[PDB]
Parts: sequence; C-alpha cells; structure tokens
Amino acid sequence: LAAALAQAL
Ligand SMILES: *C(=O)c1ccc(-c2ccc(C(=O)OCC)cn2)nc1
Ligand SMILES: *NNC(=O)c1ccc(-c2ccc(C(N)=O)cn2)nc1
Ligand SMILES: CCc1ccccc1
Ligand SMILES: CCc1ccccc1
Ligand SMILES: CCc1ccccc1
Ligand SMILES: CCc1ccccc1
Repeated sequence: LAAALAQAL
C-alpha cells in the first residue's frame, strides 16, 4: 500500500 502511493514521488 505505501509503495502504491510512494510511486508519485
Ligand atoms: C503497497 O503498496 C505494498 C505493500 C507491500 C508490497 C510488497 C511487495 C513485495 C514484497 C516482497 O517481495 O516480499 C518478500 C518477502 C512484500 N511486500 N508491495 C506493495
Ligand atoms: N516517486 N518515485 C520516483 O520518482 C522514482 C523512484 C525510484 C526510481 C527507480 C528507478 C530505477 C531503479 C533501479 N533501476 O533500480 C530504482 N528506482 N525511479 C523513480
Ligand atoms: C487497496 C489499496 C492497496 C494498494 C496496494 C496494496 C494494498 C492495498
Ligand atoms: C506494489 C506494486 C503494485 C501496485 C499495484 C498493483 C500491483 C502491484
Ligand atoms: C500522481 C498519480 C498517482 C495517483 C494515485 C496514487 C499514486 C500516484
Ligand atoms: C514504487 C513501487 C511500485 C512498483 C510498481 C507499481 C507501483 C509502485
């Protein structure tokens, strides 16, 4: 989950 978001950065 964290990674799913972190791709933005
Ligand atoms: C959410 O974006 C998220 C959570 C956890 C994972 C993930 C990917 C790969 C592994 C892995 O290779 O584990 C080896 C024990 C674990 N968790 N991806 C995305
Ligand atoms: N928001 N994330 C990025 O801008 C980003 C993170 C990580 C990478 C990247 C690219 C290539 C490798 C590799 N070949 O091991 C690892 N991480 N790009 C963009
Ligand atoms: C449903 C959001 C999500 C994304 C990736 C991993 C787990 C959960
Ligand atoms: C963690 C990378 C990812 C995101 C969404 C769906 C599958 C795999
Ligand atoms: C900026 C694109 C995006 C949207 C949602 C989650 C991650 C990345
Ligand atoms: C940031 C890791 C990742 C990989 C594939 C897809 C989304 C996110």
